[PDB]
Amino acid sequence: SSVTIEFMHSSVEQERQAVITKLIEKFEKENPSITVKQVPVEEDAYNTKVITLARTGALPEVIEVSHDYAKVMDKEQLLDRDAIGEAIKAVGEKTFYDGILRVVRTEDGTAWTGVPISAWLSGVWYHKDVLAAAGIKEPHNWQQLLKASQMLNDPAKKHYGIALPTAESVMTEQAFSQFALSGGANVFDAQGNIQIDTPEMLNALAFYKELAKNTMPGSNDVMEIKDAFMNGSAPMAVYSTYILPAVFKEGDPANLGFVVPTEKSSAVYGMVTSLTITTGQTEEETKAAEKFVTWMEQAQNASDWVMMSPGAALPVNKLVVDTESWKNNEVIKAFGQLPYELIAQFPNVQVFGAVGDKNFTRMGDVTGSGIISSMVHNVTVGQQDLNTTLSNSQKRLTDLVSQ
Ligand SMILES: [Mg+2]
Ligand SMILES: [Mg+2]
Ligand SMILES: [Mg+2]
Repeated sequence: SSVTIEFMHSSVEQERQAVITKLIEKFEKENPSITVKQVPVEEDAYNTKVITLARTGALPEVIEVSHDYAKVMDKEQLLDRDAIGEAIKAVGEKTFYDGILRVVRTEDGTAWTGVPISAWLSGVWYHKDVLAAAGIKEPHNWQQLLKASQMLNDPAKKHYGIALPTAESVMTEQAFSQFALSGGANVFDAQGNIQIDTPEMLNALAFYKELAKNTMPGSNDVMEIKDAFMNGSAPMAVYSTYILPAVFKEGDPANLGFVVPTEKSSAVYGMVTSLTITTGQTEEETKAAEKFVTWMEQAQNASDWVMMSPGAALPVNKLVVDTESWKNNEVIKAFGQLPYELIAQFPNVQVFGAVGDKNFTRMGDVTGSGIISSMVHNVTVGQQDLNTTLSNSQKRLTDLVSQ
């Protein structure tokens, strides 16, 4: 037959639009019955475009979504869970690495919010030569990580042991999360209730405060973290995997190391990018949406999507590492075993709101308020009282979603 469907994505850069354009041409050649239209919309405009086209019923059939925004559309019942589950069933539930399907799970835990295609990770990076010269082995817990930051802290030379995020932004909530989660604390419990005033969270908030005693003074934003790790003022830094292209361009790839904040468990933060399928479409469009999403999970197709950001974007599909576009990539080859060590950390992906097989959509309102990040900002930058800040934050949190 014939049907035209739309693929909405966040690639406004002309370099990545050409990769997607080449992918659509290949898919259309192998499926002359289907036509795929590009809808490139930047990430700052993504939300306002989606809710507009949804109100008018003009939602694109396939949409690239992060796992946090996929919960927003699923909360509004804009996602076809049946078509998404059918696509994952076709690709194979075990074609994805361990720990990737769990984060994109729905609140009731019955289905998924999208078919994952990539993910970037965040953790504590370090210069191997600095730690190896000082006799500091790779930390295996909080205490060893905090000690290493204390030996490497030298405010007399404007040198700091670790670059730790402290600004009122989503990154600080991200950085604090892998310490809160490694300590066994989540914003939500198994029943979906918000509860952050707990001994496990207070312990992680106290350690983040202690680790913040070895960072740059003031409010540290994403740019200050990157510059501090790049210029040598901080041998350790909490950053996303996007530090890999920066190190490949202006640094030393063989000098980059990675440690996972560990205490009660091992916690690495990750944002999973998925190809979701929307509701309100004809049966011909839905089956064509399943076909394109499944076709995108093939070896060369998923690798072509992941390699639009070499090093930073990591393959959640197990078929990519065997593809030639990945194995001979200069950025991948430069970092040696680090991209695979990062891939091996997928089972340790822990994010706020994901409690077991359930990721609660209510975390979107928590992150959108900045309450967690402002709490860390007040405890570290403001030196405000630990317990009153935690309890007050829990009060606004309950006040937010009980209103
Ligand atoms: Mg600052
Ligand atoms: Mg390591
Ligand atoms: Mg339609």
